[PDB]
Amino acid sequence: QLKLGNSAIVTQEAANYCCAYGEWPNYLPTQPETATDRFYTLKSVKWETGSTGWWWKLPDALNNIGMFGQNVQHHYLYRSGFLIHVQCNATKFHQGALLVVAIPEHQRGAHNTNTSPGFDDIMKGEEGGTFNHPYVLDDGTSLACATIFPHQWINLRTNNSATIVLPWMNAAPMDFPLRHNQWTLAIIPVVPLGTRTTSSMVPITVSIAPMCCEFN
Amino acid sequence: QLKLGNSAIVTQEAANYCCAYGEWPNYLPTQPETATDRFYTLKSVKWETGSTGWWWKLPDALNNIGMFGQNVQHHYLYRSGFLIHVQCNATKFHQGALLVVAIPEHQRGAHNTNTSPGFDDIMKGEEGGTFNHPYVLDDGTSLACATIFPHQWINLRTNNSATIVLPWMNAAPMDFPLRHNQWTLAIIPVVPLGTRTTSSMVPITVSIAPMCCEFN
Amino acid sequence: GNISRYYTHWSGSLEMTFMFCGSFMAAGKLILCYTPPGGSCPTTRETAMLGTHIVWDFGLQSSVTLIIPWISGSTNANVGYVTCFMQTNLIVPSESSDTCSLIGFIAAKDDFSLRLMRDSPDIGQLHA
Amino acid sequence: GVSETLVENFLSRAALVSKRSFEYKDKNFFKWTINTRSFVQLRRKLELFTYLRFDAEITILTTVAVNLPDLTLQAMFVPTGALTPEKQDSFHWQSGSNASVFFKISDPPARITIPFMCINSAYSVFYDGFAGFEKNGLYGINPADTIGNLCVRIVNEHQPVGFTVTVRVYMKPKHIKAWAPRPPRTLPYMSIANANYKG
Repeated sequence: QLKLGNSAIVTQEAANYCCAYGEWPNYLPTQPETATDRFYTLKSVKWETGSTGWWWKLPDALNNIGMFGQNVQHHYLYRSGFLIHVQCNATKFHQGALLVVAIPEHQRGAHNTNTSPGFDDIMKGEEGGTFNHPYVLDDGTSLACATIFPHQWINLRTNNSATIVLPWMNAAPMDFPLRHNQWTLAIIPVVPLGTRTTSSMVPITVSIAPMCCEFN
Repeated sequence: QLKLGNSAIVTQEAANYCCAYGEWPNYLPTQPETATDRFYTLKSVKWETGSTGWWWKLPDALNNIGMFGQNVQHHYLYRSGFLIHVQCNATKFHQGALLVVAIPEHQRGAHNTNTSPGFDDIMKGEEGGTFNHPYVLDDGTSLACATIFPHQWINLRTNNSATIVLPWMNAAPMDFPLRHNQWTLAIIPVVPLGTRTTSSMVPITVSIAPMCCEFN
Repeated sequence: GNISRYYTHWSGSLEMTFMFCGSFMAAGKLILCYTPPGGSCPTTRETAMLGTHIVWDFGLQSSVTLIIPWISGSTNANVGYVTCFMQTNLIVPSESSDTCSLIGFIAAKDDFSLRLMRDSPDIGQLHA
Repeated sequence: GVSETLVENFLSRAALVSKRSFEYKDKNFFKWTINTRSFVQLRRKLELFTYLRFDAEITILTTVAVNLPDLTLQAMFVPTGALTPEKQDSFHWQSGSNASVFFKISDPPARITIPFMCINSAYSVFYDGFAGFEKNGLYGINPADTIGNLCVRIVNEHQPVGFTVTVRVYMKPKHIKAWAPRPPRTLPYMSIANANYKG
């Protein structure tokens, strides 16, 4: 049970949630404080034997759903931490691994061109984007070193959920929401799915919930 | 100064406000409590030498403006008192009287027909309606006995403001807002306006502010 | 204006003071409306009365101290609006002139902050 | 000494609220909706207050005239609730859930206390608004305000005499609690449903 505001997830084996960078979301010393604290559940993404990954930029992934879709497009500054729950239902007979990482300031880079990524290639909204080269995180870095960020492992042998608690990672005290994205939740299938007669989907559910919202 | 929520009136001679029926608005022993408590100022109505009067039904007069226009058309029950400020700017050289009365359950009646008043003739919205026979209050009663209701007098000799504080006048604990109207603020010019070379408008400003709002 | 062009990154909370300058009998109502940065400039009164406004009458109140909250401004950039809409029609007697006049007064508060002194673009190009 | 002017002392007069004669040989009985809107002597007194709350005391006085038997009468009060009869020998007269009352003409008159039947705290005498969400809904008729129906039939089977049975219903409200007084109406009424005026 994870009851925030009005709606909740009834999760069964609540795995050890990762407080990101050792911190925890808390208010700065207007504030709605109750309405926006709710689990905005995204769509279930089609994870197959040949999927490369998914990235949702926060808070661009929530600027179209509920009070937080309203409280962004009225206001001018937000300051809110996050709690991301990524739960991936699968039987015992499936195999595979996920790297559920929450990258701050994930400045992307286009392939084989010196042109900047456009507004259509960065801000996708709720739907999220697919990695084009997941080994290099689409910015020239390495996925092998990507555990330096806040990460958890969904190894479908061991567990099938990953909860990350993301704090306010910014130099500024309050930031414009539509023109900047701090965290980029990235789910990369390191070890891909595999089973013979049922090689189809194993869906992945992403449940982003803003915490400790402020607005001016 | 009458500062409610975010916006206010800077009124100059705050006359003796009439607590209606001796009571005062207070909560029942969801609640926003701060956003809807604000002075929704209606239009300034054209008061002339031959105007008969104006009636605004509450809360039909506010179901199209601000948070209270939103918090009605999402919810199902409201329970809120009212504070009506009627301020009528006029010089010393004008004359005239107003009866600023707040009639509860003002069931209107059409003239010279046995047909019920329709939805177009009762719910006017923010714009308010004009009396057709102000001597009988358009329901067969008498204006001469209409001081039994919560009333104040705007005599343009004496004062030029009238503040009424309206409580929750209902048998039910919470009521549907769109399909019922409790108070009917009625401004009747008992003694009409008069001046010779400037017989034109003396505008009347109505500033309704909900108090102690509840919603489910 | 002229001092905060000698400084690059300004901050703080300004405050306005409007003042009516008509005859004593002349009455009427304004609705001064503040729009936060990023808020749309209101065009009609019903949009404007939903902002953080004030309803000002020309009686004993011939001056309104309007406070503007923390802006921290610091390229055409815009960090707010103050639009004043006329609520009632202007009542003047037959003896006074029909045209009356408002004047404003901007003043910064004591939390106003200036830093990183640059030079002003005001004067720019003399005999003797 | 002003104790006669009390509000309970002002409205508790057993006035004739209903007077219907039904033949015997609405099919040969009467169904009367319990409301105050019938007689303007009592309607004007109760339309001085906005919210009323009262336990009614329905007294049915019944006298016979043959165009003289000893007849048995049933007076089934149907609430705002269950269905009402539509004929004289329907299955609704033999209902146990409805508070029927059986009496004869030769007895002293029938008397039952219908309690406060509204689901609000008081009867909205004047109501401003519509009942249902349809825009042609009835204006000023609160669905909570409805008392019910007082259905009276003759228990006897058909008799060889053809007679007219006169029923006079008296409603004396008691334990009256009143709220929010109103100006007394000057112009006459036009319909019992609403409050129009002729002019």
